[PDB]
Amino acid sequence: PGSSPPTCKPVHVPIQPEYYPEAWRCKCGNKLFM
Amino acid sequence: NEGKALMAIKASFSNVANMLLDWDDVHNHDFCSWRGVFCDNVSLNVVSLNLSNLNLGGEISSALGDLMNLQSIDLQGNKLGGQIPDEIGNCVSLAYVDFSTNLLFGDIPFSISKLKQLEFLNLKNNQLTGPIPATLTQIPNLKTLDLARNQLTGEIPRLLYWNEVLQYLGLRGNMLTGTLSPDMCQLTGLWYFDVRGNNLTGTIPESIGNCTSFEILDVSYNQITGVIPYNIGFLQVATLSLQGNKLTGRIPEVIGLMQALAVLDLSDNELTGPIPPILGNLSFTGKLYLHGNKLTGQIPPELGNMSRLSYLQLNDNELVGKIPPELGKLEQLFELNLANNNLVGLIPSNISSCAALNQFNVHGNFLSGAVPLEFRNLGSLTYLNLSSNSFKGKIPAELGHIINLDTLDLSGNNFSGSIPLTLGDLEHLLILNLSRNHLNGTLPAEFGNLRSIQIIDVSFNFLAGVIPTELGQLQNINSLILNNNKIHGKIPDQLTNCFSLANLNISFNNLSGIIPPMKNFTRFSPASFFGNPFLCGNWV
Repeated sequence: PGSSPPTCKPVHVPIQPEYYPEAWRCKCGNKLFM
Repeated sequence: NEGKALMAIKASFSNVANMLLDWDDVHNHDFCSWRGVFCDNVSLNVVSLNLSNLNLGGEISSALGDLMNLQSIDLQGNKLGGQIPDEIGNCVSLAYVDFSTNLLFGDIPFSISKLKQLEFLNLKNNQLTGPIPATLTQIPNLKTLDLARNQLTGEIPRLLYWNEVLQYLGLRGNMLTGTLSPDMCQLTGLWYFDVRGNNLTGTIPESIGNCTSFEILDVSYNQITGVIPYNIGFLQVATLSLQGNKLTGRIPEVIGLMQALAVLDLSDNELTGPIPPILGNLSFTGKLYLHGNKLTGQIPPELGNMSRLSYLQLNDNELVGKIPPELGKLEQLFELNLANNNLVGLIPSNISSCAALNQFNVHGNFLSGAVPLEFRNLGSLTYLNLSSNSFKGKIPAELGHIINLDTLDLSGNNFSGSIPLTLGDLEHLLILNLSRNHLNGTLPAEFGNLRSIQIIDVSFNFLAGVIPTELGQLQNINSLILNNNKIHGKIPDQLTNCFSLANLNISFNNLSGIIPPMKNFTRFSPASFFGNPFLCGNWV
């Protein structure tokens, strides 16, 4: 019963389709994301 | 011969003759070099078609049915019209369909079912009517279905919920009745469930917790009722948006253990009961929105433990108690909205430790005591609303060096003492409301330096001295309200040069002289100046 964030350096990002809904995506210093 | 269908496609189109780089059956019989139409290396037939965002403003011609090797069609952003012709159900090779940001109406054809290879269907931003055709779970390859911002009707097809593949389900904005079915947790690959802005009824299914595959769950702004189930605490959701529904009951404590939450929104609901202190352990969440509810209790200091929280909104509730100083631990806090509650006590001196703090809104409560000066350490403070409270003591002069202030609302209080001269140095200030207070002293003149000011209100105070003559400098001011003060002297003529000033009220003073009528100052004659005895005009 619970939840916890991921471990790829992790971050949370808006995805633009009011505000933006944010999802978990891991980027290091490099501007990538996975 | 697919060129023929491309021509008929070109025929019933917008006045594209402009940008469609040469489609023609006159000379060029090579339709794999034409703008926006791609052919594959092998058989030289159309595979991908990108006409995105050209404003081609036509209808989708029927000849689309003749393009067989067609895999992908992007007609996005072309201001296109008509309905989607039924004959699209011909090209079974079709895979990607983006009709985004067009103007298409009418039912989605049933022939859409005949496209086995179709895995991406985006129809967002259109005028399409009809229901969601139940013949869409017949397509086995479908991963992404975006129908958001349309006008579709009828319930959500029950069979669709049984799809392991589906990933993005966006129904946001239609008028879809029906209820959330528990079968919702049989979508094992979906990571974005978006039913917002529908006419949906029903309850939260109790099996909602068995949906660990969900990252964003947005059910906001529907007529959904019921309590928030315990199972909600198993969700791996990054964003959980429950705001603007009719959910009753309390806030389940088990959401405390839901640290995958980035944004938790429960606002505008009918939830009651206290704020659960356990919420102190979701230290990765950024937005906490709890406003508009019937919540009671105090503000638990454990919210100071949410390190990565930037927006706290608790307004429009029934909370009580002092403001806890542990919010001073919130070094990443941006917006603090505590409005329309029943809080009492002081503003803590340890709250001036959140540098990044744009807006601070405590209007409509019962706070007491003076104003702490360490507000001078909030340099990024753009919004300060303290209205309708019992604040005492002078206006700290230090409120003038918060240079980017855009709005400063101190009305409805018991403020005393003369007005700080240092209030002159807010160039970016627009709205200064000091009304309904107890201010001593006279009216300071540095009010001429508010270049961008739109609205000045010092009404219902004890100000004295003459109406300052510099007040004609403000070009952006549309409202000047100085009712119920002891201001004497005459009315300066320079009050005419306020171009934007269409709303004025200087009644109820000892004002003397005439009404200067340089410009059209006859619109504000009768009512605006009523209460002054020594003013030249026809009234008592």
